[PDB]
Amino acid sequence: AEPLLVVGLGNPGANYARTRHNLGFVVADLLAARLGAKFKAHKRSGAEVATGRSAGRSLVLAKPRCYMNESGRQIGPLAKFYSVAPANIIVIHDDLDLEFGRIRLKIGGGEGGHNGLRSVVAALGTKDFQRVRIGIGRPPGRKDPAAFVLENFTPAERAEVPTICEQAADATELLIEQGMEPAQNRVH
Repeated sequence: AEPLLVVGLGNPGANYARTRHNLGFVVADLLAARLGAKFKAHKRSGAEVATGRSAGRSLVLAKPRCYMNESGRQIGPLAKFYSVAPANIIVIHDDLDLEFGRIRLKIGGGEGGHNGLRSVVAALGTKDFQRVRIGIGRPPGRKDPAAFVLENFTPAERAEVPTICEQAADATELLIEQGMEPAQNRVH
């Protein structure tokens, strides 16, 4: 299909930039840095975008600018704006169901309790869209991941986040360049 869109999820505000639920943004910024682009306001979607290309291929890096719950209300207009089909949309996000640091790639599947993802699946009218899942761990047997995703990483996890984002950024580039997975080694 063609035009490409990479969306990083997260909440706004400098106070949320470091939280576990903002890995998508961090990886987004990382990719914008890589590829030498800066984010600009997108009045058609309300979100901010960065444009450039990874190895010859046209990209559109975006970050929503609203609360996580409303991700789709901006993403949907964004995919519509650039004539971008779901199969070609790639959303980066923290995943409560994967071991901290473990990066797995897929199209379809569940949202893993991610409110930003439900919004996206709701807005695009499909679950078929590519995801760069980045494990953050999960509160222990029985519940409340919600508050957990709004916490910053522990100092221990903090020493690893930079490396995990570099790998998640590479995984994205690979997806775009070759598809499927084989970047899923075990950062168990």
